[PDB]
Amino acid sequence: SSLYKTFFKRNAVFVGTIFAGAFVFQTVFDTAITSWYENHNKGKLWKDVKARIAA
Amino acid sequence: KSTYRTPNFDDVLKENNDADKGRSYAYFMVGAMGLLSSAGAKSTVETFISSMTATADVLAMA
Amino acid sequence: MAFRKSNVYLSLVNSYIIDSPQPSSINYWWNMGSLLGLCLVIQIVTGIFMAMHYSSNIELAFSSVEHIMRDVHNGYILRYLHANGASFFFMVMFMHMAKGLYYGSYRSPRVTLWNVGVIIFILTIATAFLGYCCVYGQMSHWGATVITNLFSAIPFVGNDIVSWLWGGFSVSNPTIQRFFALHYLVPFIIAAMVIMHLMALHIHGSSNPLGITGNLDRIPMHSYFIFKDLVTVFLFMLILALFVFYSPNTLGHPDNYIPGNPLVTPASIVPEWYLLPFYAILRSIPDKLLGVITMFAAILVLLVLPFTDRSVVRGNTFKVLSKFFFFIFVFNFVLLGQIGACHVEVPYVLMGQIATFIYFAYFLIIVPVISTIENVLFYIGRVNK
Amino acid sequence: MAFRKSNVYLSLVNSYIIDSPQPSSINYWWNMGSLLGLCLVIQIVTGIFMAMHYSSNIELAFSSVEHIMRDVHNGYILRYLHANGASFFFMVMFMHMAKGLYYGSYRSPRVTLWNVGVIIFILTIATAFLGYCCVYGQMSHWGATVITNLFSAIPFVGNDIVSWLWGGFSVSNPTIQRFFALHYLVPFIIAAMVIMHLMALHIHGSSNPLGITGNLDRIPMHSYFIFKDLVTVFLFMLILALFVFYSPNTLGHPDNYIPGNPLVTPASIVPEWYLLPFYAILRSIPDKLLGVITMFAAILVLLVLPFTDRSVVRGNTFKVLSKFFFFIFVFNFVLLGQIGACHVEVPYVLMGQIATFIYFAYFLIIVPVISTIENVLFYIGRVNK
Amino acid sequence: QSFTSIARIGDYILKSPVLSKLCVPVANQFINLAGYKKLGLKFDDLIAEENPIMQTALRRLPEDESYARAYRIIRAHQTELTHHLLPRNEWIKAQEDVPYLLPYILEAEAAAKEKDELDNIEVSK
Amino acid sequence: MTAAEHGLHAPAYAWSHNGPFETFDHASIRRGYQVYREVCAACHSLDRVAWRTLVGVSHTNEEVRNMAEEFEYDDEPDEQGNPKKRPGKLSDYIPGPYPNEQAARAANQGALPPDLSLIVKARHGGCDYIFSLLTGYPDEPPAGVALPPGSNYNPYFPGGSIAMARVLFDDMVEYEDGTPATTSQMAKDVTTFLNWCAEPEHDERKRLGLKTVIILSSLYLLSIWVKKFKWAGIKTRKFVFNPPKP
Amino acid sequence: GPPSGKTYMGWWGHMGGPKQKGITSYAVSPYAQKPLQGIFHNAVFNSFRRFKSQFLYVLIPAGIYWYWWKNGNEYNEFLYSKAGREELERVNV
Ligand SMILES: CCCCCCCCCCC(=O)OC[C@H](COP(=O)(O)OC[C@H](O)COP(=O)(O)OC[C@@H](COC(=O)CC)OC(=O)CCC)OC(=O)CCC
Ligand SMILES: CCCCCCCCCCC(=O)OC[C@H](COP(=O)(O)OC[C@H](O)COP(=O)(O)OC[C@@H](COC(=O)CC)OC(=O)CCC)OC(=O)CCC
Ligand SMILES: CCCCCCCCCCCCCCCCCC(=O)OC[C@H](COP(=O)(O)OCCN)OC(=O)CCCCCCCCCCCCC
Ligand SMILES: CCCCCCCCCCCCCCCCCC(=O)OC[C@H](COP(=O)(O)OCCN)OC(=O)CCCCCCCCCCCCC
Ligand code: HEM
Ligand code: HEM
Ligand code: HEM
Ligand code: HEM
Ligand code: HEM
Ligand SMILES: CCCCCCCCCCCCCCC(=O)O[C@H](COC(=O)CCCCCCCCCCCC)COP(=O)(O)O
Ligand SMILES: CCCCCCCCCCCCCCCCCC(=O)O[C@H](COC(=O)CCCCCC)COP(=O)(O)OCCN
Ligand SMILES: CCCCCCCCCCCCCC(=O)O[C@H](COC(=O)CCCCCCCCCCC)COP(=O)(O)O
Ligand SMILES: C/C=C(C)/C=C/C=C/[C@H](OC)[C@@H](C)[C@@H](OC)[C@@H](C)CCc1oc2c(O)c(OC)cc(OC)c2c(=O)c1C
Ligand SMILES: C/C=C(C)/C=C/C=C/[C@H](OC)[C@@H](C)[C@@H](OC)[C@@H](C)CCc1oc2c(O)c(OC)cc(OC)c2c(=O)c1C
Ligand SMILES: OC[C@H]1O[C@@](CO)(O[C@H]2O[C@H](CO)[C@@H](O)[C@H](O)[C@H]2O)[C@@H](O)[C@@H]1O
Repeated sequence: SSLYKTFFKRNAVFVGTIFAGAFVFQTVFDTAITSWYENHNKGKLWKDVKARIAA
Repeated sequence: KSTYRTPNFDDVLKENNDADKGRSYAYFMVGAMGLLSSAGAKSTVETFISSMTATADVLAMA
Repeated sequence: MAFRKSNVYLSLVNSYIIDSPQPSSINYWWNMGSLLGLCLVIQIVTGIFMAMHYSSNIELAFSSVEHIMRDVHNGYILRYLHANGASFFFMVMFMHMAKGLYYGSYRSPRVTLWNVGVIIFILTIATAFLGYCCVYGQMSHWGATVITNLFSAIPFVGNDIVSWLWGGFSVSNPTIQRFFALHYLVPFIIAAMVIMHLMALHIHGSSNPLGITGNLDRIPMHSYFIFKDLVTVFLFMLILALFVFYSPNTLGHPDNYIPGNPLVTPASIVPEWYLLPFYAILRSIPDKLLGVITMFAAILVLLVLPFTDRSVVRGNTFKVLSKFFFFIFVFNFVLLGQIGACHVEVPYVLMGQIATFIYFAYFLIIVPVISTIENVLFYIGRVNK
Repeated sequence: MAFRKSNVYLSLVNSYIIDSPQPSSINYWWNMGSLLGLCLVIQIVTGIFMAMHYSSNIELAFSSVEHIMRDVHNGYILRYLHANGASFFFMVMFMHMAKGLYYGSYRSPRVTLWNVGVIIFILTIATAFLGYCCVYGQMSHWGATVITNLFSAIPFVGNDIVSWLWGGFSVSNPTIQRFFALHYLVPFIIAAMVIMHLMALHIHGSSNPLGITGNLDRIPMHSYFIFKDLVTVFLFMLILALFVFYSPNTLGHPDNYIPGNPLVTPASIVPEWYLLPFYAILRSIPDKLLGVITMFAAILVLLVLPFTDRSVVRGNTFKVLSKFFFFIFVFNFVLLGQIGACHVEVPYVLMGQIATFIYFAYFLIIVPVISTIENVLFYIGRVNK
Repeated sequence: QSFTSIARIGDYILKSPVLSKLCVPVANQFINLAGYKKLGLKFDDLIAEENPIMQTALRRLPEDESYARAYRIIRAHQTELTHHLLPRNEWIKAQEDVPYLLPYILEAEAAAKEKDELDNIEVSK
Repeated sequence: MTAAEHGLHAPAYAWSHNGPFETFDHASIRRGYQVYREVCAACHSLDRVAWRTLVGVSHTNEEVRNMAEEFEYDDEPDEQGNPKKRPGKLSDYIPGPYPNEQAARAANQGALPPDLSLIVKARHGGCDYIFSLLTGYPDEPPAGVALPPGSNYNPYFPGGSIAMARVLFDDMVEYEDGTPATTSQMAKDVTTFLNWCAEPEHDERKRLGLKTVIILSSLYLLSIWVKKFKWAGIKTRKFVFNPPKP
Repeated sequence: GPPSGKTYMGWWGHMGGPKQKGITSYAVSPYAQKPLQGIFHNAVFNSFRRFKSQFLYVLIPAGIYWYWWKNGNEYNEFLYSKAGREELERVNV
């Protein structure tokens, strides 16, 4: 796959990059999951209920 | 049978279209397994370490 | 030579985990050992971290586990990992042992390997017992009570041993505090025993699914098996994760969510699932003394297998009759567990008694009879006169 | 082959304790090792048994140790053995280390042996510290505070680590409970390191007082050294019994018989005797960070000896200048300990700073200069050219 | 169980027309169900070898058959690891499933038995 | 065991929190607290639940602060050593109705109303059982069943004879959000609140579970692919035998 | 190093097997093989091979035990229902 070659060229990914990628993955993955999770539970969360209770 | 006549590996070998097809796939697979293992390991280490931080019941700012 | 071979410490790692010659054909059933190592580590690590927020005093025990569940960051993960981890530890040990039964792993020259294993099984069960007591729920109190009393069946000194174990007139403060002390100790003894297990495994190497010598075609542990084990490590983690986060209490008993009460034994009392078969065995004998003996003998009989198997070949792979009875045994073991989960009632009592006999008869009668028959069958099925 | 050599388990016992070829001339100083093994076992066994009656809760700790002292049958013997046993462990360890410096046990091919030893020394000190904290006397509390605060010197993350070690705003419940959990854990880590220590010792064997090869005359470990070690074992037990039964609190501090008080550091505060020399080193530096670094460097500089000893012969046996400076080192260490017990006052502060300098100068300046000089003395004192 | 014992019982049955007509068919069925021939192994290749009698026997086995045994074993582990069976034309046929090692095993067993008896003979003065 | 002794099996209701991806309905938690305070609190404690845990879950900081300040707690004694009280705070635990077990049994004909902090996890059936029990009291026991003077019949309770009488009746409470307070609606609401008391980590547990299972599922498939690659040379290894010349 | 006992397994170069002669083996680099697609070609096709060959050895004992359980489970159910109290008084005490 040329998609791979353009970035690493027949070499395996090095540790530094692996670790660096792990850090990017944690942040991005967490946000995406929380986002999906909260949306799937719209109306049930406390922040949603707090908005309702206004009187 | 002469030892010089190598047996048939046709069904296993790929046509030389891209010799690096297997390599790239193999390296991406290893790379991703290492990326996710590293994220997982970091998360596990943090889970244990964080369990030693001030519990919910002792953070009282009286 | 390579530093991994010349260094005093690395050479040990190299011989056991890197250059170790494995039979080229060992299947996934041989991945259970590495899995048990993971379990032990999981159990120890989670236990130590929880130990930092736990109190053994009989009055603070239950609430301190509640404190870990509610106040400790990721505390519920630690507890569910530990608790569900214990269950997975037994399911994997049962498969590891069954793998041993099926492939004749207990046969010479691996008898010591098998015996040390039986030692590990006993220590593991005792450890699990001690750990469960530390929660101090209804099941904990009564489990501590019933199990310590097992020793009251010893003639003469019986009741003194029990008072000595309790440290008082009944399961109380000194009992829970020493049990937690002991719960912390044994995992380290098991580890020591695991090392001995591996030492015996190493002088003979692993066996294989064919039951014949693996000496003609070995492949290094490193890469092939290091990566093959990783496959099962991840599947084990995936399934344990499913239980830990999505169904953390289906393997336990709701009664252990009620603080222990010395005056009331719940009518809904039931031992932990992995102890159910042995519980059923004991329950089948209408005699106190004979009951504990038979239950303990149920574990010790595993030691007789190297001598009751008369087969001239190792393993069940090419043996129709042995394969059939091996599954009878396995399924009889599950039924013994289901019987254990039932009440002492008419159909169930006789079934348990019958299943208990089938359990012992397998080692003492069926195996030696069937193996002898198969030896002759293999002979007359080819030789002319 | 004899069963002791053929069996997988006994062969290890045989190579380390029975047929191990020992240099015929090793003297009683080579008996400290076995004595340290005895110390570890004494600590572990007495500790486990006390753990059975202990409560790590900060509100219950001190009283639980009093409960062991008064209510537990032979409980005062457990505590006095454990407590005095700790001091003896350190006195024997200091002699073990001193023996090493003197006879050049740290040099090639035994550096790995020495480095593991330095590791063990650190672990033991941390263990003893954690243990002292579990009593929760006045010295316990403040010791915990000072020592955990040692880490606040780390730039940026400093105060964060302390908060994490404490598990709160100050040394409190979370701290004492985790310290007990870790106190139980480290001794098993030490046991494991001791195995690594023995593994490194084994491939090269022990050295001897002559500092030369022992290969031309070895005698078996069994009988000879098994019975010689027994001599020191009984002596060790005799002296320890004298303290345990007749002077149980001589090596301790009265302030630790007072429950920890978070609002009052006694003016009579003094560290446990075995930590005084290191404490004196820290006090000698009028800077916080440099103070903790110098104190830690005091332990790490032991790793430098293999390289700063320029001598062509191993040991001080035949070296006048080295023998002399070695004792300057020993008494300087003792003096550093004495300064440690004194108040931060005029004569003492300078003495401590100079003694601290001598302590470091020994490894970095004296040893290399003296060894070089002696190399040339041995040469010109006989070579006629 | 010793092969001498197996043979004694087996010969007895094999000589008896009544037992032979009754058992052998069941035994033939058993061996086909066993499936080792589908892996390319002969029964004698299945005997656990980690014991002195088998080591003696395998030592005495002629060079050529020994090389043949080694091949069947290696080929079997490979086939088994791939989770396949060998093509039918490579399966050991009943005619080929010969007890080649058995005579060496019986010989070794008889020698050890005699040695054991001689080591424990009593004397009558 | 007879049906009566077993107790009637509790049916499976559609709790909005049943499912790997579902959080609790917080509006139901908030409503449940009210039912607990106005109907259950008089006999049942919630000892393991601290006020501060309601904040950000079912009430605001202010609402909880005010709720807690309605109760008294033992304060530190004055300068003279005499005992003194103080209004509760966020760090305190929801106060129980009785000073001790004896007072509790006295107010309940010898029976002891259990603490409900873990009731959902301390009983087979969980929410379904609690809900079924609260809404399962018939007007009269079945024909032939003699009820112990002081007892109440409920099919879901093992034995059928329970010391607690039916307490939920239509509109005995007036929900703040205008929700019709029917018995079953109130039963649904407290049970939801009681489940939160027992498993306050629920919502966060499931969120991390989704993360953990996606990572591990991926890791698992990845490991298989990688394994197959490292074994490809062995898996396809070919052997040929040429009987050596003697 | 001390002399330890002999076993049936050695190490690389002296494993403990018979002498090997006449066997030739061949292999190909994993890097030269078709990027793994044998997960859904010769794994799902050859699937249920290990099944239909062994399932009987598992299914018959499984079925035997399941039947015995269901049979005894139903007998218990009857024994504890109204219709079974007569037979219950008998078989029990
Ligand atoms: C409740 C607590 C449970 C905790 C335990 C969790 C771990 C379970 C371990 C499972 C086990 O030991 O089963 C082993 C049997 C023997 O199998 P075998 O003869 O050696 O394999 C031939 C392979 O297909 C070779 O094939 P492969 O090329 O190595 O890939 C194999 C397969 C392995 O999958 C696994 O994870 C193994 C279970 O990967 C896949 O294709 C799966 C894709 C979804 O595998 C089976 O037959 C499984 C049925 C029992
Ligand atoms: C301190 C609190 C905790 C420690 C408690 C344990 C104390 C043990 C540590 C002491 C130690 O290691 O001392 C070593 C020195 C070196 O000694 P060496 O050169 O090798 O010996 C030649 C032997 O006399 C040969 O003679 P022997 O035939 O072996 O008998 C020796 C002697 C041994 O006494 C001991 O207990 C050993 C110390 O027995 C006696 O006759 C005298 C009985 C009092 O022994 C000495 O004499 C010390 C000299 C300063
Ligand atoms: C104290 C004593 C304790 C011991 C008790 C036993 C432990 C309890 C049992 C738990 C699970 C263990 C299952 C049996 C262990 C694995 C068996 C095994 O090794 O099977 C190998 C077999 C086929 O492999 P082959 O190599 O023989 O194939 C021939 C290739 N030429 O593979 C097969 O035949 C397929 C495997 C079918 C497994 C089905 C297991 C049913 C278990 C019930 C699960 C319990 C949950 C309630
Ligand atoms: C972190 C730093 C760690 C290091 C700290 C060191 C702390 C000091 C340790 C305390 C005890 C000191 C032990 C002395 C060290 C070993 C002594 C030794 O080995 O002496 C050998 C010497 C004569 O031995 P030879 O082998 O050379 O004889 C050859 C005959 N041809 O024989 C002699 O010299 C005579 C024996 C000398 C006795 C030692 C007296 C010092 C006692 C200290 C008192 C403790 C105060 C509380
Ligand atoms: C903490 C528990 C245990 C650990 C860590 C452990 C670990 C291992 C390991 C790493 C292996 C080699 C790979 C494998 O076959 O899985 C092994 C093999 C073996 N173990 Fe265990 N084991 C444990 C308990 C037991 C028990 C309880 C028994 C027996 C009652 C047992 C019997 C065996 C046998 C017989 C083998 C050889 C299998 C063969 O090669 O055919 N083990 N074990
Ligand atoms: C082989 C390893 C171990 C096994 C099989 C084991 C098993 C158990 C079991 C079954 C329980 C009760 C689980 C529950 O229902 O809550 C338990 C509880 C506990 N264990 Fe362990 N344990 C092991 C190691 C450890 C270690 C090394 C420690 C100590 C450092 C430890 C500390 C505890 C604590 C604190 C509890 C109480 C909290 C809880 O209930 O989980 N365990 N253990
Ligand atoms: C619990 C801790 C320790 C134990 C149980 C232990 C045990 C032993 C044993 C049994 C020996 C052989 C006999 C002897 O020379 O006394 C030995 C040798 C040795 N140990 Fe240790 N040791 C410990 C700590 C240390 C420490 C802290 C150091 C150094 C910082 C150290 C340095 C050495 C050296 C260098 C030798 C070789 C001496 C020679 O043969 O000349 N050990 N030890
Ligand atoms: C092996 C090295 C060990 C050392 C150097 C050591 C050292 C110490 C020290 C210095 C104290 C304080 C003594 C006092 O002044 O009262 C202590 C206390 C204690 N240790 Fe250890 N200990 C060790 C191992 C253990 C082990 C394995 C346990 C097991 C849990 C243990 C349990 C305790 C307990 C419960 C106390 C408090 C009671 C007391 O004051 O003695 N120790 N330890
Ligand atoms: C809607 C508010 C209430 C809830 C959610 C509730 C819930 C419960 C639950 C789940 C049980 C456990 C039954 C079991 O063992 O399975 C119980 C028992 C009990 N409750 Fe309540 N209850 C409420 C109100 C009351 C009231 C107002 C009183 C006091 C007059 C009361 C008195 C009791 C008693 C005495 C028991 C003992 C039952 C026995 O062991 O027989 N409850 N309740
Ligand atoms: C007590 C036992 C517990 C666990 C037993 C399981 C044994 C497997 C350990 C895995 C180590 C893999 C190292 C590979 C290596 O060094 O080869 C290195 C390559 O390493 C890699 O490519 C990194 C891949 C990512 C490894 C995944 C980490 C595993 C997650 C840990 C979970 C285990 C608890 C040599 O590579 P090369 O041969 O091509 O030159
Ligand atoms: C952290 C651990 C450090 C390293 C651990 C190794 C240290 C070994 C210390 C243990 C000394 C005790 C050894 C006693 C065993 C000698 C007898 C023996 O091995 O007989 C074994 C059988 O042993 C057993 O069944 C039980 C094992 C005992 C488990 C002990 C807890 C016979 O084995 P054998 O050597 O005779 O094999 C050839 C004969 N065909
Ligand atoms: C010491 C071993 C304990 C690990 C047992 C694994 C069983 C499955 C549950 C794991 C959950 C623990 C943490 C968690 O909840 O993280 C969750 C993510 O978990 C994973 O990715 C788990 C995959 C496991 C990979 C582990 C690599 C091996 C461990 C190396 C340690 C040095 C949540 O992450 P987060 O707190 O959001 O950052
Ligand atoms: C200080 C250390 C001590 C005292 C160690 C003791 C170790 C004992 C044995 O391990 C070797 C023992 C755990 C092991 O027996 C072989 C198990 C299979 C016991 C099985 C077992 O469990 C029960 C249980 O869990 C219960 O829970 C609520 C209740 C129980 O009855 C009502 C039982 C029970 O009736 C039996 C037989
Ligand atoms: C979870 C585990 C943790 C955090 C472990 C930390 C370990 C740290 C070090 O061990 C390696 C440390 C113990 C070691 O430093 C090298 C010692 C020599 C420290 C010496 C030491 O003792 C004191 C002491 O004992 C006191 O008692 C009343 C009081 C003290 O001041 C008043 C001191 C003190 O001022 C110093 C420097
Ligand atoms: O505590 C309630 C009280 O009611 C009695 C009255 O005879 O029982 C009847 O009424 C109850 C409340 O409606 C029912 O729960 C019960 O099933 C019914 O028989 C007393 O028995 C009971 O103490």
